[PDB]
Amino acid sequence: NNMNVIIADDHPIVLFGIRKSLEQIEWVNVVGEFEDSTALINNLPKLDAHVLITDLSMPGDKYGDGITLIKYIKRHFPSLSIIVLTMNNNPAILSAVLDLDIEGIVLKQGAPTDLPKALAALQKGKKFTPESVSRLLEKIDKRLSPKESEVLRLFAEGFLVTEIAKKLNRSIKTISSQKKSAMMKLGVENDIALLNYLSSVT
Amino acid sequence: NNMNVIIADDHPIVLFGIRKSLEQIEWVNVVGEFEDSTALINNLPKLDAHVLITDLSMPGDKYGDGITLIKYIKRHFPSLSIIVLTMNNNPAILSAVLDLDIEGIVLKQGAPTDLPKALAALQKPESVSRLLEKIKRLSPKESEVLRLFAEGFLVTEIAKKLNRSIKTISSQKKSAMMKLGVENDIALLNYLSS
DNA sequence: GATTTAGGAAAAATCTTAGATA
DNA sequence: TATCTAAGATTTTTCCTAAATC
Repeated sequence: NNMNVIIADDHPIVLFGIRKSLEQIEWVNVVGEFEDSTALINNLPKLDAHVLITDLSMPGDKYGDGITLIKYIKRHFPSLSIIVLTMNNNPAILSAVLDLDIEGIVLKQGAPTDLPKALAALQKGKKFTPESVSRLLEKIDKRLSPKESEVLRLFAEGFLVTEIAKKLNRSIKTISSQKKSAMMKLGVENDIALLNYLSSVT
Repeated sequence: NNMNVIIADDHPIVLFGIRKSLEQIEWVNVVGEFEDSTALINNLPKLDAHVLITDLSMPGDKYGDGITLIKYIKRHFPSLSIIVLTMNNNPAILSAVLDLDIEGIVLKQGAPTDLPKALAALQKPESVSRLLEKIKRLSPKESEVLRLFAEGFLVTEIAKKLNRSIKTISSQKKSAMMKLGVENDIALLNYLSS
Protein backbone atom coordinates (compact mmCIF):
# COMPACT_ATOMS: atom_id res chain seq x y z
CA ASN A 1 0.00 0.00 0.00
CA ASN A 2 2.46 2.74 1.19
CA MET A 3 5.30 3.83 -1.12
CA ASN A 4 8.98 4.67 -0.62
CA VAL A 5 10.71 6.77 -3.27
CA ILE A 6 14.31 7.84 -3.95
CA ILE A 7 14.86 10.67 -6.44
CA ALA A 8 18.09 11.03 -8.39
CA ASP A 9 18.65 14.02 -10.69
CA ASP A 10 21.64 16.27 -11.17
CA HIS A 11 19.61 19.48 -11.60
CA PRO A 12 18.80 20.50 -7.99
CA ILE A 13 16.04 22.81 -9.20
CA VAL A 14 14.46 19.71 -10.85
CA LEU A 15 15.04 17.59 -7.75
CA PHE A 16 13.18 20.22 -5.79
CA GLY A 17 10.43 20.11 -8.39
CA ILE A 18 10.00 16.34 -8.26
CA ARG A 19 10.07 16.42 -4.43
CA LYS A 20 7.35 19.09 -4.36
CA SER A 21 5.23 17.41 -7.00
CA LEU A 22 5.62 14.04 -5.21
CA GLU A 23 4.95 15.69 -1.84
CA GLN A 24 1.34 15.88 -2.97
CA ILE A 25 0.73 12.14 -3.06
CA GLU A 26 -0.05 10.96 0.45
CA TRP A 27 0.70 7.23 -0.32
CA VAL A 28 4.20 8.21 -1.47
CA ASN A 29 7.18 8.89 0.73
CA VAL A 30 10.29 10.64 -0.46
CA VAL A 31 13.10 8.91 1.48
CA GLY A 32 16.27 10.20 -0.27
CA GLU A 33 17.33 12.77 -2.84
CA PHE A 34 20.62 12.21 -4.67
CA GLU A 35 22.68 14.19 -7.08
CA ASP A 36 25.28 11.65 -8.17
CA SER A 37 25.48 7.89 -8.80
CA THR A 38 27.99 7.38 -6.06
CA ALA A 39 25.94 8.97 -3.22
CA LEU A 40 22.96 7.02 -4.57
CA ILE A 41 24.63 3.52 -4.63
CA ASN A 42 26.23 4.19 -1.24
CA ASN A 43 22.88 4.95 0.42
CA LEU A 44 20.77 2.50 -1.49
CA PRO A 45 21.04 -0.33 1.07
CA LYS A 46 20.40 2.10 3.92
CA LEU A 47 16.89 3.03 2.84
CA ASP A 48 14.40 0.34 2.26
CA ALA A 49 12.85 1.85 -0.79
CA HIS A 50 10.49 0.52 -3.45
CA VAL A 51 11.01 3.08 -6.19
CA LEU A 52 13.91 4.84 -7.72
CA ILE A 53 13.15 7.84 -9.96
CA THR A 54 16.27 8.81 -12.07
CA ASP A 55 17.51 10.73 -15.06
CA LEU A 56 19.91 8.96 -17.41
CA SER A 57 22.98 11.12 -17.39
CA MET A 58 24.45 12.43 -14.11
CA PRO A 59 27.95 12.66 -12.46
CA GLY A 60 29.34 9.62 -10.59
CA ASP A 61 32.19 7.77 -12.16
CA LYS A 62 32.74 4.52 -10.24
CA TYR A 63 29.15 3.42 -11.08
CA GLY A 64 28.48 5.46 -14.19
CA ASP A 65 25.24 6.76 -15.64
CA GLY A 66 22.73 5.97 -18.32
CA ILE A 67 22.23 2.32 -19.14
CA THR A 68 25.21 1.27 -17.10
CA LEU A 69 23.94 2.93 -13.97
CA ILE A 70 20.66 1.19 -14.12
CA LYS A 71 21.96 -2.18 -15.18
CA TYR A 72 24.18 -2.06 -12.12
CA ILE A 73 21.07 -1.32 -10.03
CA LYS A 74 18.87 -4.06 -11.51
CA ARG A 75 21.79 -6.47 -10.91
CA HIS A 76 22.35 -5.47 -7.24
CA PHE A 77 18.87 -4.40 -6.01
CA PRO A 78 16.53 -6.48 -8.19
CA SER A 79 13.71 -5.90 -5.71
CA LEU A 80 13.93 -2.15 -6.69
CA SER A 81 11.67 -0.66 -9.30
CA ILE A 82 13.14 2.08 -11.40
CA ILE A 83 11.26 4.82 -13.24
CA VAL A 84 13.47 6.70 -15.66
CA LEU A 85 12.43 10.37 -15.86
CA THR A 86 14.35 11.86 -18.74
CA MET A 87 14.69 14.75 -21.06
CA ASN A 88 15.91 12.22 -23.65
CA ASN A 89 13.87 12.36 -26.82
CA ASN A 90 16.02 9.70 -28.55
CA PRO A 91 13.95 6.65 -29.68
CA ALA A 92 16.89 4.23 -29.67
CA ILE A 93 18.19 5.14 -26.20
CA LEU A 94 14.69 5.01 -24.70
CA SER A 95 14.22 1.64 -26.50
CA ALA A 96 17.43 0.35 -24.89
CA VAL A 97 16.20 1.41 -21.45
CA LEU A 98 12.91 -0.45 -22.05
CA ASP A 99 14.84 -3.65 -22.96
CA LEU A 100 16.20 -3.38 -19.38
CA ASP A 101 12.79 -4.18 -17.86
CA ILE A 102 12.30 -1.04 -15.85
CA GLU A 103 8.85 -0.07 -14.63
CA GLY A 104 8.42 3.31 -16.23
CA ILE A 105 9.70 5.97 -18.48
CA VAL A 106 8.31 9.54 -18.18
CA LEU A 107 9.59 12.39 -20.34
CA LYS A 108 10.25 15.74 -18.75
CA GLN A 109 8.27 17.25 -21.58
CA GLY A 110 4.52 17.55 -21.20
CA ALA A 111 3.97 15.19 -18.39
CA PRO A 112 2.57 17.06 -15.44
CA THR A 113 0.20 14.28 -14.57
CA ASP A 114 2.39 11.55 -16.01
CA LEU A 115 4.57 10.87 -12.99
CA PRO A 116 1.63 10.35 -10.68
CA LYS A 117 0.27 8.14 -13.32
CA ALA A 118 3.52 6.20 -13.62
CA LEU A 119 3.70 5.76 -9.90
CA ALA A 120 0.06 4.85 -9.62
CA ALA A 121 0.45 2.07 -12.18
CA LEU A 122 3.24 0.72 -10.01
CA GLN A 123 0.78 -0.07 -7.24
CA LYS A 124 -1.45 -1.94 -9.68
CA GLY A 125 1.75 -3.80 -10.68
CA LYS A 126 1.30 -2.48 -14.24
CA LYS A 127 3.48 -0.39 -16.55
CA PHE A 128 2.64 3.14 -17.74
CA THR A 129 3.66 4.61 -21.04
CA PRO A 130 3.17 8.36 -21.62
CA GLU A 131 1.52 9.15 -24.92
CA SER A 132 4.72 11.22 -25.46
CA VAL A 133 6.90 8.09 -25.03
CA SER A 134 4.92 5.84 -27.44
CA ARG A 135 4.92 8.69 -29.97
CA LEU A 136 8.73 8.76 -29.71
CA LEU A 137 8.68 4.94 -30.33
CA GLU A 138 6.32 4.97 -33.33
CA LYS A 139 9.37 4.61 -35.67
CA ILE A 140 9.83 1.16 -34.18
CA ASP A 141 14.19 -8.09 -35.80
CA LYS A 142 15.67 -4.69 -34.88
CA ARG A 143 19.20 -6.22 -34.50
CA LEU A 144 21.83 -5.12 -36.99
CA SER A 145 23.84 -7.02 -39.60
CA PRO A 146 27.61 -7.40 -39.49
CA LYS A 147 28.41 -4.84 -42.30
CA GLU A 148 25.82 -2.50 -40.76
CA SER A 149 27.73 -2.71 -37.45
CA GLU A 150 31.07 -2.08 -39.08
CA VAL A 151 29.93 0.88 -41.14
CA LEU A 152 28.35 2.30 -38.02
CA ARG A 153 31.50 1.75 -35.92
CA LEU A 154 33.73 3.48 -38.37
CA PHE A 155 31.18 6.32 -38.57
CA ALA A 156 31.01 6.64 -34.81
CA GLU A 157 34.81 6.98 -34.98
CA GLY A 158 34.88 10.23 -36.95
CA PHE A 159 35.13 8.73 -40.47
CA LEU A 160 33.01 10.30 -43.19
CA VAL A 161 30.78 8.28 -45.49
CA THR A 162 33.03 8.92 -48.56
CA GLU A 163 36.04 8.11 -46.39
CA ILE A 164 34.42 4.87 -45.09
CA ALA A 165 33.80 3.91 -48.70
CA LYS A 166 37.51 4.36 -49.54
CA LYS A 167 38.66 2.31 -46.58
CA LEU A 168 36.49 -0.78 -47.17
CA ASN A 169 37.02 -0.82 -50.97
CA ARG A 170 33.30 -0.30 -51.61
CA SER A 171 31.00 2.24 -53.28
CA ILE A 172 29.80 5.35 -51.39
CA LYS A 173 26.22 4.33 -52.13
CA THR A 174 26.84 0.90 -50.61
CA ILE A 175 28.17 2.35 -47.38
CA SER A 176 25.40 5.00 -47.25
CA SER A 177 22.80 2.33 -47.91
CA GLN A 178 24.34 0.39 -45.03
CA LYS A 179 24.39 3.29 -42.60
CA LYS A 180 20.91 4.34 -43.62
CA SER A 181 19.38 0.94 -42.94
CA ALA A 182 21.20 0.51 -39.68
CA MET A 183 19.52 3.80 -38.66
CA MET A 184 16.15 2.55 -39.89
CA LYS A 185 16.60 -0.69 -37.80
CA LEU A 186 17.55 1.40 -34.81
CA GLY A 187 14.60 3.84 -35.25
CA VAL A 188 16.85 6.84 -35.47
CA GLU A 189 16.40 9.66 -37.94
CA ASN A 190 19.63 11.74 -38.28
CA ASP A 191 23.36 11.69 -37.58
CA ILE A 192 23.11 13.54 -34.28
CA ALA A 193 20.54 11.01 -33.02
CA LEU A 194 22.58 8.02 -34.24
CA LEU A 195 25.84 9.09 -32.58
CA ASN A 196 24.02 9.66 -29.31
CA TYR A 197 22.71 6.14 -29.40
CA LEU A 198 26.10 4.88 -30.48
CA SER A 199 27.66 6.24 -27.17
CA SER A 200 24.74 5.02 -24.92
CA VAL A 201 25.44 1.35 -25.42
CA THR A 202 29.09 1.50 -26.39
CA ASN B 1 7.65 47.68 -5.22
CA ASN B 2 6.07 44.21 -5.84
CA MET B 3 7.27 41.82 -8.58
CA ASN B 4 5.55 40.04 -11.48
CA VAL B 5 7.13 36.94 -13.01
CA ILE B 6 6.40 34.93 -16.12
CA ILE B 7 8.05 31.49 -16.23
CA ALA B 8 8.76 29.85 -19.59
CA ASP B 9 10.17 26.29 -19.72
CA ASP B 10 9.08 23.21 -21.59
CA HIS B 11 9.56 20.76 -18.69
CA PRO B 12 6.24 21.08 -16.76
CA ILE B 13 7.75 19.26 -13.78
CA VAL B 14 10.42 22.04 -13.71
CA LEU B 15 7.83 24.78 -14.19
CA PHE B 16 6.07 23.40 -11.14
CA GLY B 17 9.36 23.44 -9.28
CA ILE B 18 10.14 27.07 -10.09
CA ARG B 19 6.56 28.13 -9.32
CA LYS B 20 6.75 26.44 -5.89
CA SER B 21 10.19 27.80 -5.09
CA LEU B 22 9.03 31.31 -6.18
CA GLU B 23 5.77 30.89 -4.27
CA GLN B 24 7.84 31.36 -1.12
CA ILE B 25 8.79 34.97 -1.85
CA GLU B 26 5.98 37.29 -0.84
CA TRP B 27 7.22 40.23 -3.04
CA VAL B 28 7.11 37.94 -6.10
CA ASN B 29 4.06 37.02 -8.13
CA VAL B 30 3.86 34.22 -10.68
CA VAL B 31 1.48 35.69 -13.27
CA GLY B 32 1.89 33.26 -16.17
CA GLU B 33 3.53 29.96 -16.91
CA PHE B 34 4.29 29.14 -20.53
CA GLU B 35 5.53 26.17 -22.39
CA ASP B 36 6.20 27.61 -25.83
CA SER B 37 7.55 30.88 -27.33
CA THR B 38 4.36 31.59 -29.15
CA ALA B 39 1.99 31.37 -26.10
CA LEU B 40 4.55 33.46 -24.22
CA ILE B 41 4.84 36.31 -26.83
CA ASN B 42 1.06 36.27 -27.34
CA ASN B 43 0.41 36.81 -23.64
CA LEU B 44 3.28 39.17 -22.99
CA PRO B 45 1.22 42.35 -23.55
CA LYS B 46 -1.64 40.92 -21.47
CA LEU B 47 0.36 40.70 -18.26
CA ASP B 48 2.13 43.74 -17.01
CA ALA B 49 5.10 41.78 -15.85
CA HIS B 50 8.61 42.75 -14.83
CA VAL B 51 10.47 39.46 -15.14
CA LEU B 52 10.68 36.71 -17.63
CA ILE B 53 12.39 33.54 -16.43
CA THR B 54 13.27 31.32 -19.45
CA ASP B 55 15.35 28.35 -20.57
CA LEU B 56 17.09 28.64 -23.93
CA SER B 57 15.45 26.00 -26.01
CA MET B 58 11.69 25.52 -26.22
CA PRO B 59 9.09 24.86 -28.99
CA GLY B 60 7.62 27.90 -30.79
CA ASP B 61 8.36 28.51 -34.35
CA LYS B 62 7.04 31.99 -35.20
CA TYR B 63 9.37 33.57 -32.71
CA GLY B 64 11.94 30.83 -32.24
CA ASP B 65 13.99 30.07 -29.20
CA GLY B 66 17.22 30.92 -27.51
CA ILE B 67 19.21 33.99 -28.42
CA THR B 68 16.91 34.79 -31.31
CA LEU B 69 13.90 34.55 -29.13
CA ILE B 70 15.44 36.73 -26.48
CA LYS B 71 16.62 39.35 -28.87
CA TYR B 72 13.08 39.47 -30.24
CA ILE B 73 11.88 40.14 -26.67
CA LYS B 74 14.41 42.85 -25.84
CA ARG B 75 13.52 44.50 -29.21
CA HIS B 76 9.73 44.45 -28.51
CA PHE B 77 9.45 44.61 -24.66
CA PRO B 78 12.62 46.44 -23.63
CA SER B 79 10.92 47.19 -20.30
CA LEU B 80 11.13 43.39 -19.60
CA SER B 81 13.96 41.91 -17.62
CA ILE B 82 14.96 38.44 -18.59
CA ILE B 83 16.65 35.85 -16.40
CA VAL B 84 17.89 32.88 -18.35
CA LEU B 85 17.76 29.62 -16.36
CA THR B 86 19.55 26.97 -18.41
CA MET B 87 20.72 23.43 -18.38
CA ASN B 88 24.14 23.45 -20.10
CA ASN B 89 27.91 23.52 -19.05
CA ASN B 90 28.88 24.28 -22.68
CA PRO B 91 31.35 27.18 -22.27
CA ALA B 92 31.03 28.41 -25.87
CA ILE B 93 27.24 28.56 -25.99
CA LEU B 94 27.02 30.19 -22.57
CA SER B 95 29.73 32.67 -23.66
CA ALA B 96 27.40 33.94 -26.38
CA VAL B 97 24.47 34.08 -23.97
CA LEU B 98 26.47 36.16 -21.46
CA ASP B 99 27.41 38.71 -24.16
CA LEU B 100 23.66 39.24 -24.59
CA ASP B 101 23.16 41.70 -21.75
CA ILE B 102 20.26 40.16 -19.87
CA GLU B 103 19.74 40.58 -16.13
CA GLY B 104 20.47 37.07 -14.90
CA ILE B 105 21.88 33.61 -15.67
CA VAL B 106 21.26 30.66 -13.34
CA LEU B 107 22.36 27.12 -14.24
CA LYS B 108 19.94 24.33 -13.48
CA GLN B 109 22.82 22.42 -12.01
CA GLY B 110 23.45 23.42 -8.41
CA ALA B 111 21.48 26.55 -7.95
CA PRO B 112 18.64 25.92 -5.49
CA THR B 113 19.22 29.35 -3.95
CA ASP B 114 20.56 31.11 -7.08
CA LEU B 115 17.19 31.94 -8.50
CA PRO B 116 15.90 33.85 -5.49
CA LYS B 117 19.30 35.48 -5.34
CA ALA B 118 19.00 36.51 -8.98
CA LEU B 119 15.56 37.92 -8.42
CA ALA B 120 16.58 39.67 -5.24
CA ALA B 121 19.46 41.43 -7.02
CA LEU B 122 16.89 42.76 -9.43
CA GLN B 123 15.30 44.82 -6.67
CA LYS B 124 18.66 46.63 -6.18
CA PRO B 125 26.20 45.92 -13.44
CA GLU B 126 25.17 42.27 -12.99
CA SER B 127 26.07 39.87 -10.11
CA VAL B 128 24.52 36.64 -11.44
CA SER B 129 26.15 37.29 -14.89
CA ARG B 130 29.40 37.87 -12.98
CA LEU B 131 29.14 34.63 -10.98
CA LEU B 132 30.69 31.82 -13.20
CA GLU B 133 32.15 34.06 -15.94
CA LYS B 134 35.80 32.89 -15.42
CA ILE B 135 34.59 29.48 -16.46
CA LYS B 136 38.25 32.05 -28.98
CA ARG B 137 34.56 32.99 -28.27
CA LEU B 138 31.75 32.50 -30.79
CA SER B 139 29.30 35.00 -32.27
CA PRO B 140 25.67 35.06 -31.35
CA LYS B 141 24.37 33.41 -34.59
CA GLU B 142 27.27 30.98 -34.57
CA SER B 143 26.25 29.89 -31.04
CA GLU B 144 22.64 29.55 -31.97
CA VAL B 145 23.25 27.58 -35.15
CA LEU B 146 25.53 25.30 -33.17
CA ARG B 147 23.03 24.85 -30.32
CA LEU B 148 20.24 24.00 -32.66
CA PHE B 149 22.56 21.57 -34.48
CA ALA B 150 23.56 19.87 -31.28
CA GLU B 151 19.80 19.69 -30.49
CA GLY B 152 19.55 17.20 -33.41
CA PHE B 153 18.41 19.72 -36.15
CA LEU B 154 19.85 19.44 -39.62
CA VAL B 155 21.52 22.36 -41.44
CA THR B 156 18.61 22.44 -43.95
CA GLU B 157 16.17 22.30 -41.05
CA ILE B 158 18.00 25.07 -39.13
CA ALA B 159 17.76 27.19 -42.27
CA LYS B 160 13.97 26.68 -42.42
CA LYS B 161 13.47 27.56 -38.76
CA LEU B 162 15.38 30.85 -38.79
CA ASN B 163 13.99 32.08 -42.18
CA ARG B 164 17.47 32.15 -43.62
CA SER B 165 19.38 30.58 -46.51
CA ILE B 166 21.03 27.16 -46.09
CA LYS B 167 24.35 28.71 -47.16
CA THR B 168 24.05 31.30 -44.43
CA ILE B 169 23.50 28.70 -41.74
CA SER B 170 26.21 26.37 -43.16
CA SER B 171 28.64 29.21 -43.32
CA GLN B 172 27.76 29.95 -39.71
CA LYS B 173 28.19 26.35 -38.57
CA LYS B 174 31.40 25.93 -40.46
CA SER B 175 33.00 28.98 -38.94
CA ALA B 176 31.89 28.09 -35.47
CA MET B 177 33.78 24.80 -36.04
CA MET B 178 36.80 26.71 -37.26
CA LYS B 179 36.68 28.97 -34.08
CA LEU B 180 36.41 25.87 -31.93
CA GLY B 181 39.33 24.10 -33.68
CA VAL B 182 37.23 21.11 -34.58
CA GLU B 183 37.29 19.21 -37.84
CA ASN B 184 33.96 17.40 -38.47
CA ASP B 185 30.48 16.77 -37.04
CA ILE B 186 31.56 13.91 -34.83
CA ALA B 187 34.34 16.04 -33.33
CA LEU B 188 32.01 19.04 -32.75
CA LEU B 189 29.30 17.13 -30.91
CA ASN B 190 31.89 15.55 -28.67
CA TYR B 191 33.17 18.94 -27.71
CA LEU B 192 29.64 20.19 -27.31
CA SER B 193 29.01 17.51 -24.53
CA SER B 194 31.98 18.82 -22.35
C1' DG C 1 15.13 -14.59 -48.38
C1' DA C 2 17.33 -11.08 -46.41
C1' DT C 3 21.94 -8.98 -46.88
C1' DT C 4 25.51 -7.03 -49.95
C1' DT C 5 26.19 -4.24 -53.77
C1' DA C 6 25.39 -0.17 -56.76
C1' DG C 7 23.17 2.77 -60.97
C1' DG C 8 21.27 7.23 -61.86
C1' DA C 9 18.53 10.90 -59.84
C1' DA C 10 18.34 13.94 -56.24
C1' DA C 11 18.94 16.41 -52.28
C1' DA C 12 21.76 18.14 -48.48
C1' DA C 13 25.98 20.43 -46.92
C1' DT C 14 30.43 22.79 -48.12
C1' DC C 15 33.77 25.62 -50.55
C1' DT C 16 33.90 29.61 -52.72
C1' DT C 17 33.25 34.42 -53.05
C1' DA C 18 31.32 39.04 -52.16
C1' DG C 19 28.22 42.73 -51.01
C1' DA C 20 26.38 44.55 -46.58
C1' DT C 21 26.34 45.67 -42.02
C1' DA C 22 27.63 47.81 -37.86
C1' DT D 1 37.56 44.50 -37.99
C1' DA D 2 34.62 40.93 -37.62
C1' DT D 3 30.28 39.37 -38.67
C1' DC D 4 25.82 38.34 -41.48
C1' DT D 5 24.20 37.19 -45.59
C1' DA D 6 23.68 34.24 -49.74
C1' DA D 7 24.11 33.51 -54.94
C1' DG D 8 27.53 29.96 -57.88
C1' DA D 9 29.70 25.81 -58.88
C1' DT D 10 31.16 21.56 -56.30
C1' DT D 11 31.11 17.80 -53.09
C1' DT D 12 29.05 14.72 -50.09
C1' DT D 13 25.11 11.97 -48.91
C1' DT D 14 20.81 10.11 -49.62
C1' DC D 15 16.55 8.33 -52.40
C1' DC D 16 15.01 5.01 -55.38
C1' DT D 17 15.39 1.01 -57.55
C1' DA D 18 17.48 -3.55 -58.79
C1' DA D 19 21.24 -6.95 -59.74
C1' DA D 20 24.10 -10.93 -57.86
C1' DT D 21 25.23 -13.46 -53.35
C1' DC D 22 25.04 -16.78 -49.43
